[PDB]
Order: sequence, then C-alpha cells, then structure tokens
Amino acid sequence: WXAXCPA
Amino acid sequence: WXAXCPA
Amino acid sequence: WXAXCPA
Amino acid sequence: DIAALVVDNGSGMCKAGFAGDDAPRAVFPSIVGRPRHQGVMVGMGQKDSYVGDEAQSKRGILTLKYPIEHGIVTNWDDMEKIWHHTFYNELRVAPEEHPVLLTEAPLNPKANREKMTQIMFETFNTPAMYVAIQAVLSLYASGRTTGIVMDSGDGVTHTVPIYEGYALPHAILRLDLAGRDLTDYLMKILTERGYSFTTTAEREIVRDIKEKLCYVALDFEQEMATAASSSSLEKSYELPDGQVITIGNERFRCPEALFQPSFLGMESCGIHETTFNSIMKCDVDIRKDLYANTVLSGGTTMYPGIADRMQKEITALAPSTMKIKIIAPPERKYSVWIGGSILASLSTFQQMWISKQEYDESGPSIVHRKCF
Amino acid sequence: DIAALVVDNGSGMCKAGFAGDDAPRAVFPSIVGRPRHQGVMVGMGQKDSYVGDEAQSKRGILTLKYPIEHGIVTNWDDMEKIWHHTFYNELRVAPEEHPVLLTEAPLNPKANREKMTQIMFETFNTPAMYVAIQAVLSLYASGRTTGIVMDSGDGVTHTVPIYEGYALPHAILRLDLAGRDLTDYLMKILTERGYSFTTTAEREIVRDIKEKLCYVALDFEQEMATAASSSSLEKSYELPDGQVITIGNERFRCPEALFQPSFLGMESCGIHETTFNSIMKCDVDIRKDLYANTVLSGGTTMYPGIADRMQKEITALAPSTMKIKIIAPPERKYSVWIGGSILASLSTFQQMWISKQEYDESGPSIVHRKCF
Amino acid sequence: DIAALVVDNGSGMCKAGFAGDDAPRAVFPSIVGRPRHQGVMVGMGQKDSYVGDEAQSKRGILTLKYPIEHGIVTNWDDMEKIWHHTFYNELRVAPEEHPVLLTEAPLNPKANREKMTQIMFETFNTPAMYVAIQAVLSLYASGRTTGIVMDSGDGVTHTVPIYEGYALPHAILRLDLAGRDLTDYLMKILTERGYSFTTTAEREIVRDIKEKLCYVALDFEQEMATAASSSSLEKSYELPDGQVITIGNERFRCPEALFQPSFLGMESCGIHETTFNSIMKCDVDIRKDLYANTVLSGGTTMYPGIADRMQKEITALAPSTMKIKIIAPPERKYSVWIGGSILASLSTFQQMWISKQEYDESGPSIVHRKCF
Amino acid sequence: MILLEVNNRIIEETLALKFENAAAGNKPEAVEVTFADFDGVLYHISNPNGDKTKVMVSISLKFYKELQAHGADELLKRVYGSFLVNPESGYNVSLLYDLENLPASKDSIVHQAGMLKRNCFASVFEKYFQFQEEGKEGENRAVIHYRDDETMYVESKKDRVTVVFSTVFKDDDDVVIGKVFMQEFKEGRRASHTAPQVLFSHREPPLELKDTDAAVGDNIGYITFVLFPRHTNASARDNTINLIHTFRDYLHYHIKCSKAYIHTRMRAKTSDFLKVLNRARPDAEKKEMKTITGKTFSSR
Ligand SMILES: Nc1ncnc2c1ncn2[C@@H]1O[C@H](COP(=O)(O)OP(=O)(O)O)[C@@H](O)[C@H]1O
Ligand SMILES: Nc1ncnc2c1ncn2[C@@H]1O[C@H](COP(=O)(O)OP(=O)(O)O)[C@@H](O)[C@H]1O
Ligand SMILES: Nc1ncnc2c1ncn2[C@@H]1O[C@H](COP(=O)(O)OP(=O)(O)O)[C@@H](O)[C@H]1O
Ligand SMILES: [Mg+2]
Ligand SMILES: [Mg+2]
Ligand SMILES: [Mg+2]
Repeated sequence: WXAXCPA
Repeated sequence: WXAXCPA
Repeated sequence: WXAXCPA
Repeated sequence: DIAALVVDNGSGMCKAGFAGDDAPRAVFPSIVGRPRHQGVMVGMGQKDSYVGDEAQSKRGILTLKYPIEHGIVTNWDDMEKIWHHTFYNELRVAPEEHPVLLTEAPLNPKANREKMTQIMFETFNTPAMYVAIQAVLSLYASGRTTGIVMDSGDGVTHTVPIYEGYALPHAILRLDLAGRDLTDYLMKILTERGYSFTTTAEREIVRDIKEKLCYVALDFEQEMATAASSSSLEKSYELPDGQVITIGNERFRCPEALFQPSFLGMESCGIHETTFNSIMKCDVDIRKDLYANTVLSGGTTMYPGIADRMQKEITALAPSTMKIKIIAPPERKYSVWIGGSILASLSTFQQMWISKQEYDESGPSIVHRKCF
Repeated sequence: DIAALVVDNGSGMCKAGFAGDDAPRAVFPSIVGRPRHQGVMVGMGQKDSYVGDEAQSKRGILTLKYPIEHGIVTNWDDMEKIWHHTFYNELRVAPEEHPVLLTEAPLNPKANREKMTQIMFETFNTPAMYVAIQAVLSLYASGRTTGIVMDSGDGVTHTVPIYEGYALPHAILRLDLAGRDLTDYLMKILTERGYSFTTTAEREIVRDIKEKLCYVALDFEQEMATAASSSSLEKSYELPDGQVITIGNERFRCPEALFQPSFLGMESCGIHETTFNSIMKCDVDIRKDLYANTVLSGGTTMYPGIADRMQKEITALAPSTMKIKIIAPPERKYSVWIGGSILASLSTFQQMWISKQEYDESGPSIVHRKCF
Repeated sequence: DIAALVVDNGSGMCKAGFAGDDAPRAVFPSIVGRPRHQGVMVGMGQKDSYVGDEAQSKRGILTLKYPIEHGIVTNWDDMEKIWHHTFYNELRVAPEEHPVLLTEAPLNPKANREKMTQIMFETFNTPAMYVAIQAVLSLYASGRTTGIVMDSGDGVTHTVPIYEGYALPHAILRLDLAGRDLTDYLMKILTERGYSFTTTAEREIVRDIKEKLCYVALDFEQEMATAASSSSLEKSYELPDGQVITIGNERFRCPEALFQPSFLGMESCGIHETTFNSIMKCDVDIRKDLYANTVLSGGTTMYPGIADRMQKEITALAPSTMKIKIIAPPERKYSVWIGGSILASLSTFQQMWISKQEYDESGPSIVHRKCF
Repeated sequence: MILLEVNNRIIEETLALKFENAAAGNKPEAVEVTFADFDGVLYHISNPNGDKTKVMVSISLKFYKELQAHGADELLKRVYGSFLVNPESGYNVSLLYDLENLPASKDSIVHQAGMLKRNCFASVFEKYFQFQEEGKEGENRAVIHYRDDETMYVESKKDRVTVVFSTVFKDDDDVVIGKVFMQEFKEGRRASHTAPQVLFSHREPPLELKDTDAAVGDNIGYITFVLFPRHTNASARDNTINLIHTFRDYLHYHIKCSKAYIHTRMRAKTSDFLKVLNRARPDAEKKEMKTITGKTFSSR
C-alpha cells in the first residue's frame, strides 16, 4: 500500500 | 443488541 | 548454526 | 457549592461536569485500552489498563475498545471503569456527595437504564440520580419549548418531536447510523486510494481525518462530477509518522452515507427522510411549528454545510408553503450536556430525582416509573 | 478466435490456461530472479533475468523478488515480464487473438485494476479482457449459487458471502494474512531449534517445508502439551545439500497463526472469527444457508486438518441449532481457476467483456463500471 | 542488598564486573590458545591451554580459537575455561556465593541458553542466575524507556524497538554481520595492496589495524574518488616486528561493508536499512518516538563518523518531517554491560532470579519460563 | 477448576482399589470408610456383618421423603441393576457389590458408583422431565429439600419446567458477596444464544411459591430457571440435570474463591503504597556489597 502496510 | 444488530 | 551458516 | 453532576456519557465521547456551568468540565473519548505486549523494562509503568485521554496518548501499544456500542452498553466491566475515571480522576469529586444526571438515547433496552441505576446506587452510592433522554436536554439547551430535535449522536441518531413541552412518544424515531459507522465507511473506501487502515489505533487516525477534512455536499452528483473533472477539491493530511495522504472524492462520500444508507448496505432512509417522517407522525395542527423549529445536535452534525443540505432536502419533501428553519447553533457539540446543566439546576426539578431510599424500597425498576 | 485465456495471476503462484478445461495448462511461481554475481564464463547462456521455474531451478545464484505482495502489484516491470513469459513461453499463444480473464482480491486499490487494464490493452494488445473477484470464481467452481467462500491465497485472505447470486458487497471482509506471513513466521521460529534461513533463496526451502510437514491442530493446547511430552510429532526434512533437520513442535505453530494472529503481532482476529463476523454482517434470513455452505479455497487452505478446525471453531461460535458444513473440495488449489474457466466458457458472458473499442473510447477507468 | 556478578560475555571480548559500578572490572578477549610446537625446555613450567590476555601475548606459538561464533557458543569446553578464568582469575571471587547475570543475543537457538544455565548451575554452582537480552540492557544504560537499540557486537548485529517498556517482539531484526566479518573482509582486501595475513595469530594484527585506522565515510563514492586521486588518506601502521605498511582506500572500505553487504557476497540489507525496516514493522503511532530515540552500542559502532552516516542514511529513508536523532554516547562499547549493572542492582530484580533450588527440581527447561 | 464435578473421588478410589485387589486374586481385606459430600450428604462404604467379600456403599441424603415417593426409583434401578439392595439401617440408598461376581470392564460400574448422589438426585428429578415430555399439563410439582434451610421448587407444565431455588448463605461475608453474585446472574445469558430464562428476586417470592412450603423470608434469594423443551429433551437433559444439581454448590464455591482472588489485588496495592512510602527513606551514600547468603563480600 502507500499508507499503512507496505504494498 | 441481543437479537438483530450486534450491541 | 546447525542448518544455514556455520555456528 | 454542592450541585448535581451532569454526565453525558455518550457512545463515543464522555462529557462530564457540574450543574450550573456553561461548559463540560471534562471531555474525553470513552475508550478502554489494554496492552497487547509484555513489558521488559523493570518498574516502568506496569498497570492493567488505561482509560480516556491516557489511552489515546499510548494507543500504539494498546488495543482500544469502546464500552458503549450504538447507544447500548455492551461491556459493563469497562463502563464501570469509565465512570470511575470520570469521578475520581477527571472531576476528582466523591460520587456519594452529589446527585447525578445521566443521559440515554430513546428506544433503548430497559435493561440498559436498569443496570445504569443499579450501578449508580449499589456501586457508587450516589444519593440521587436521573436518566433523561438526550434530545429533550438538547431542546432545553436550545432555549425553546417546541420543535423537533435531531440528535445525530456519534453512536446513534434519533429524532424526538416536542410541542409545548409535551413530548410525543409515538413519533420518536431512532436510526443506528452515526459517527462510528461513518468512520468504518471511510476506512472501507480509503482503500481505493491505497491507504490501508486496519487496527484500532488507525481507526482513531481515521476519525481524526473525518473530524477535520470531511464535509457534506449540497448536491452529490454535482460534487462528484466536479471532483472527477478537476483536482481542485483534494486535501492533504499528515499521519503521525510523517506520511502524507491526499483525499479528494472521498471527502464528501463519507458524510453522504447519512443521507443515503444504501451505501452502507442498509434498508433504512436518510436522516432527512427520518426527520420528515417523524414530523408527519405528529398530528397536523402542530406540524408547522415543528417545520420552523428543527434543531440539530450531536458531534456528527458538525460537518460543514449540513444545515443547507438538511434544509434543501426537507424543503423538497415538505409542502411549499411551510417555512423550514434548521436551527443549528455553533455550539451543538455540547448541547446535550448544556441542557443537562440547565435541567439539574432548576428549582422545580429537585423533586424529580430518584432518591436512594426510593430505590432501596422499590428495586432498580423504579427508573421506569420516575424517569420518562 | 474463441476459448479466452484464464490467468489467475494472484500472489505466490501464477496459473494460466485455456477456457473450457478442467486444469490450468501452466502453473508456476510468479517470481523474477536476477543474478547477484559477476559472470566470468563468456558465451554460456548468460541472460539478464529468469522467471518462473527457470528462476526456481537456478535460485542458488539468483535474488528472487515477487512482483505481487498482499495482492497489490508493487513492481510493474516484473509483472510485465511475468505476463510475457506466461503468454509466449508457458503457453505459446499470441495474446492478440484471445480475450483474457484475470483475477483480483476484493477491496484493492483501484489503480491496480486500472493499470492491469492499461497493460492488457496497450502492451499485449488483447482484443478484450475481464477482471473478477477470486472468491466469486471459486464459488463458480463448486457449482453452487448460495454460500460463503473464504479464500486464502499466498498473500491475501478474504471472505465473500453470496446468496442466490446476489453478493453482499458490504459483508466482504479482507485480512492481509496468508502463506507469505506463515513462511516468515516459520523462518523465525525455526531459529529456536537452531536452523537459520535468511536469504531469499532459502525462503523457498522454508516454503517447501511448510507445504510438506505443517498441519493444523484440532486442539492447540492439547497438541502443545503432547509435543512437549513425547517425540511422536517430529518429522525430518532433508535440505538440498544433504543436511537433514528435524522439526517437532513447530509443525503446527506455523499454521496456528491463521487462528491466532497475535503470534505475528497482528491485532486482527483469526480466520474463523473473520468468517463468522462476515456471516453475521449479512441479513438474518440467509445466515442459515451460509452456515451450511462454507466453501474453503486457496492453497493456504490445503493444511491437513484445517476443515475440522474451522468447523469446530464456527460451530462453537454459531448457535447450537444451526448446522455447520465446511465444503473443502478434494482439490482447492486451482478452484479459483476452475471457476474462471467455467465463467469464461459461459454463453451469457460474451456480453460482459471489456472490448478494445470500449477501452479506446473511455480509457482505463471503464474497468470500474464494466467489472463489478 | 547483594552483590551480583554481571558477565556480559558476548562474542569477541568478555567483560565481567560487579553490579553497581560504572565500568566492567575485567575486559579480555574471549580466546583460547593451544601450543602447536614441541616443548623442549623442561623445568620452566608449561600449560596446555592459555586463556584471555595471556593467550593474546603468547599468540606467536598458539592457535587462537574463539569459543563463540556469531553469538552462539560452539565449543563448550573452551567456554567453561573462559568462565573459569573470569571467575577465579580476573574477578578472583567465589562463584558459588554471588548471582550471575549473563547476556544473550535475541533469536538464538534455545539449546544455547539451556546449556548455559546447565553449565552455570552444575559446574560453578551459582546460587542464582539470569539471562537477559543485550539490547534491553543497552537501553537501560541509556536511561530511557523508549527507543530502538541498534547493538552491533563482534559476531552479531541486532535491533530491538521498545516503547514505554513494552518491547515489540515481532519487529526484532537480527543480522549475522559484525566485527569478525569485517576483520575477515579486511584480511581479504589487504592482499590487493601487497600484504598477506593468513594465520589466526595475524588476524589479531588485522583487528588492531581495523580498530585503529578504519573509519566510516560519510559519502562513499566521493571518498573513493578522493583517496583514489590523491595520497592524503594513507596511514602507516607498524607491525610487531618493525615492518611498516601503508593503507589508503582500504581504510573506509572495511566498515563500508556494514552499509552494503554485497561486498561480502551477502544478500541482506545494510545496518541502516535493517534499523529502518525494524522501525517500519512497528505500529504507526510510535514510529515518530522511535526515530528520535535511536541508540547505538557495541564496539563495532565505535568507527569515527558512523553516527553521521547512520543519520544521513536514515533521513533519506524516513519522511521529511520526522526528526532523526542518533544517540551515540562515547561509552557505547561497554553500554550492554553498564545496563546490566543497572539491572542487577535493582530491588525488584531479586524476584526475577533463577534460584538454584528452582533449577534442581526442573532442569534446564526453566530458563524459558523465568527469562524471555 | 471452574465447574464443580458430579463424581465423588473417594468412592471411585476405594472401589477401584478393592476391584484391583480382587481381580489380581488376593484375599479381601476389611473396609470401613465413612465420609461426606456437599449439601450434607453422608456416605458409608463397609461390609455387611463383617463379610469381607461384599462391599456395601450406602448414602444418606436430605431429600429423604421425595425419593421414597412412588416412581422415584426408576433411574436408580435402571442404572444399578442387581447392585441396588435394601438400605442400610440409618442410610437411604445402598448398593452392594459382590467381589466374586464382578463383571468384566470394572471401570463402568465404578464410574457409575461415584455418581451415586447425582443419580439419586436425577432419579427424583426426571419424573418432571417425563411429566413434560408426555404432553400432560398440571402434572405434580414439588419442593426438593436438597439442603436443610434452602429448597428447590420443581414444577412441570405442558411446555416448560420451572425450577425455583430458594437459597441463603450462612456467613455474613458470604451473604454480602452472594447478593452481588446473584444480582449479576442475569448477565450470563449474553454469553450464549441458548440459555434458560433466569429470573432473580429478593424483594418478594415468586407466584409459584404461594401454595407450597418452599422456604421464604426476608434473607432468602429466589432464582428461577425456565427450562424449555430444548434443555429437557432426551439428549441434553444430562447436562441440564448436572447443572441444576450443582448450581448452588458452584455458586458457593466461586463465592469462596472470590476472596482468594481479591487478596492478590490487595497485595498488589499494598506494595504500591509501600513504594509511595519509600520516598521517605533517604538514599544511603555507600552500601557494603554482600553475598547471596548475606555475609561480607570477602573481596573487591
Ligand atoms: N467537526 C466535526 N465534523 C465531523 N465529525 C465530527 C466533528 N466533530 C466530531 N465529529 C464526530 O462525531 C462524533 C462526536 O459526537 P459526540 O458529540 O461526541 O457524541 P457522543 O458523545 O455520542 O460521541 C465523533 O465520533 C467524531 O468523530
Ligand atoms: N498444501 C499446502 N500446505 C501449506 N501451504 C500451502 C499448500 N499449498 C499452497 N500453500 C501456500 O498457500 C499459498 C497460496 O497457494 P495458491 O493456491 O498457489 O494461491 P496463490 O496463487 O494466491 O499463491 C502459496 O503461497 C503456498 O505457499
Ligand atoms: N574504537 C573502535 N574503533 C573502531 N573499531 C572498534 C573500536 N572498538 C572496537 N572495534 C572493533 O569492533 C569489533 C567488535 O566489537 P566488540 O565490542 O568486541 O563486540 P562485543 O561487544 O560483542 O565484544 C572488535 O573486533 C573491534 O576491532
Ligand atoms: Mg452525545
Ligand atoms: Mg488464490
Ligand atoms: Mg555487545
């Protein structure tokens, strides 16, 4: 992901 | 709640 | 170590 | 001097104070936090659980739980701790020295207020207590004797018409749709941009985002087209780690769920139709007086431009000869408490408490006979 | 011409085949390998980047990267390489002669599927394409119309209930917890015994151990007490250099994370509570049917003894009157692909493809309205 | 109060002292020497195993063996010899009368601490012991209960983040890369100049060269281009036999391996990226407090200009609004011991011992219950 | 242990020991063991007239008269077969095991011998379960004096079985904590989607106790269970009988463990107050380092 978690 | 919905 | 790396 | 305590004790934010003031003394989120790790450092703050602002400050290493859900207490071992922290840590006053004025949403399980009375009398030994409906206190704070209150509480929305001080208990409407549901909806729709918020410490950040950037649209389709055609409606927010997010179209889609529950997969109708139906439930000869005295309340009606949307919707619904006037004071976030500080301070009210000996005689079921 | 391609390009393993078949033509790990040492032998078949089985075989001198992680595509160049190797090498068929049906986990950043469409129409130049929720396809494969499906791939777990063909989009739950995280937890807990697997090449060995020795315990505390008072639970695995290791207690502590994410420091609930909550999110009248039609899916649900554990947990959560039936098919590794094939081979589906002209007319964003 | 021996005994150098002081009483390299030639001069007294400083002084005729490698005890007889020399020769105290606080790196095999407890209870008959994690003690020594400790010893590097005392055990990153690997790498790169150190007695000379001349370059490529274009970085060191050698480019090429292990042919990330990853694995609400409380320790972080390099490298990976503080005290080498003396001198620590009686009834399996 | 168990340990132990001694072929030795149980029950395992080959297990109960009523021995007979003999003088029920005619699988008869009190109770209780199963309204409703100052009023209707516990505790501390433990007993039906309707009352007795002699008063509490045909069917009535049988003893047990629970929190708070006092002791300038034993260090 972009915010929260990686991906 | 007890029946219907959570609470 | 036992598996991986020496130690 | 000795005066009754007024404890709002909402679903999302506990507000307590002394009667006779114009502002709550203590305001803090009604959450309980417990650590989910194991300390390793000797002697450094090893305690069972944090409550209130202390839990918000240390929310990184705790799991936060709300005791009240949809206006209903679902964990009494935590509600007791909330009230204990209110009495001995926030107000810092003995509980058995002042009467208490609690609030409860209408159309609620009788067991809720029965247990409220039992806790207030058996545990804290208050000499007197009372459980008033929130919308009635909001109307008292507004400073009038007729109108329809629409308390969009954070945990629960409800409308209670009142005429000349005569509440109509057959036109009251309750809708379990409020700030926490909008927070969850924002968490669900933020994933489209790519921001993933799962844990409760992140739900707090999402609430801080909602409470700051979200706003209600005067016309939904128009705003959607505007946000799609031009990147002039996006806002930037900095998470508490340095990351920066930019939310656009989402801004007015979160509060739009209030007017369209179909987004949240509910069969219910928007708050505008709820208020209109609660008005049409009344007898005709008073409806006009309600149309011109619609009052908002609760922290979920603080969204910018909600008065305009509500007025437009109701004007479209109601006939074209009635004057619609959405009374929205800029202090609505505390109206439910403010009216309390009024009601507990009146001189014609001191004979309506539930005295301790009345309870000792008639059991906790006396709340149904005394409190309306 | 006809028989559109079906490419379940989920995390961990890409599975591609033709429509109308009962098994994927080419299944292979979706990894991109790059050499990490200088070449000294000239003219010996030196290539810049290996993909799939080629990378798995020569993983000794390669660094491996997955282009997908938790369901989102992080490195689009490697993903393009994967798709190219899938089309030309593993299938030997041009992409501009067949439609393609990809897959995607629900609640995914829209940029992901938008870029998927843009790549499929601008690089490989397909005549048509489609994107489907992997859970719906897994339900297609089971030949049902009612039921809840709990898919769990390499990097994503998600539950999607569907009643009479109407998927409830508000009860769909997602949880980033799958093979990848279990393989990391195993790499961590193996150090307890003394085995250290650190580099990305040994992650494959650890994954082979996890998918050969691990098993879900029917009672965690009892199995822990048993494995601590006996040696009947130890199994020996042989590394690919002759070294033999023995793992005991670990065998069931790895999959147990699925039912207790607290091991991984995650706050979220287990997969059993996730499924139960997803069911309880739905309307009352249907909660019965879902109880009798829980359909497991995904490779991560191929652990021996996971059906029994899930059944026990749910029947301990759900009321006693209702019946719990875990529909764990004999094969469920390719169930999503089987459902995709069955869908693509349907005669009523040919009016739901995203046509080339439609993409050229409305751009990539059309994927948000043509696909659900 | 009671006096408790604190024996760090990490890899590389054993540092033992009494709890309550500010510096270890005895610090000596943990090596064991064995004569490799015939004895011809009888009557002068001979020994078959030299330990510590005596083995260092006589290294010309010995085969120095380290009993600990990469933080793991690999030869228990030499470890017992080291402990005996520590107890009866350096401290000159009876071990059967004082508690012992040993240290172990995180994520080591359990057999290590098990055999450590068994040795300390069945050979020296210590009345009580305790096995603490090194980084936690390092944080004790810094006088703060929040921060990420980055301990880089002689055989192992590891980071542990702690918030308000609640250490996060799911974000502890270990990395087998420390002073000994750097010493071997320096031995390798010193050949290209023309000097060849190949025997285990000259590895000590190479280690002295490293810890006297080597340093960390703030900008690696700029320093390379500088030292490769002018003789202004060359330093001359005198061997113990009169020879003088001159090292230039090598000076900062040895420690640079810490920030990019691709030189040693390893795949793992540098120590800066390891610390940043460890931070990013923690929850979002505490990262800002970790960034401003990064702590270094171990004698491998005593390279001139490593704090500035770590700050410049982390600042490039962290958002532009987070303030990065590298708290590197000039007593970093002894920090792990200094925190130990702080811990073993506390009042409540007497309730955390492993009493000899408690072991006599439960065997070595008690350390996993009494010490995390 | 959270839930009290229904099988007595002394009976099982003694009978298993006797059966092991008899099965191995050893000569039988004398046995005379008297003991007690919950609710004032008195057990006596002995030999009839010094006959060292027979072992008689007798039990004296408090619901003396309710078990002598016609039909109150169907379950006892059904479960115990030929072991059921005439009561020993002074006791109420009596089993008689012949150490020479013991059938194989000696575990089952001992497992059913340790539940003698539970079976005597379930025999006088399944009468109303049957009165409700057979579809008859207005069947006999009685008051089992399962203790000496407390009663259990059982009533069977066409569609339900009502059990009203009239209960009172002996000690003052136990009374004060039992008021709480019984007030908070309706908050249990939130732990299961299927739990019998529980009603608590201490202001006034229910309308079921107005024609009967169940103990009433101003210090007694009334707890009404309404067991429906999903708790009294022929497949889940064993658990229901066990729970209705051990309810009062379980409440007493947990009232007496609440104190040992509170003591830990009180010790914690005592230490927390000692830590606040410790701010008054002036920190020493130099301490002499001692040994684990406490003797002088004997070295630097
Ligand atoms: N200015 C605002 N705009 C939008 N939402 C708000 C605003 N202020 C508060 N809220 C939301 O509304 C709720 C506050 O309601 P509140 O008056 O505290 O009622 P309660 O006591 O039931 O929580 C919170 O959930 C908060 O997230
Ligand atoms: N039999 C098994 N036991 C344990 N884990 C498995 C097994 N089969 C597959 N897995 C793991 O589950 C993950 C998902 O498998 P798969 O069906 O290929 O879905 P995906 O295509 O999303 O990886 C894989 O990464 C694999 O490591
Ligand atoms: N002041 C220094 N400058 C540069 N290098 C140093 C310094 N002190 C120690 N080192 C090197 O760091 C290596 C490991 O540090 P050390 O403290 O021995 O680890 P440990 O604490 O586990 O014994 C040693 O081999 C030494 O050569
Ligand atoms: Mg409120
Ligand atoms: Mg899958
Ligand atoms: Mg160290």
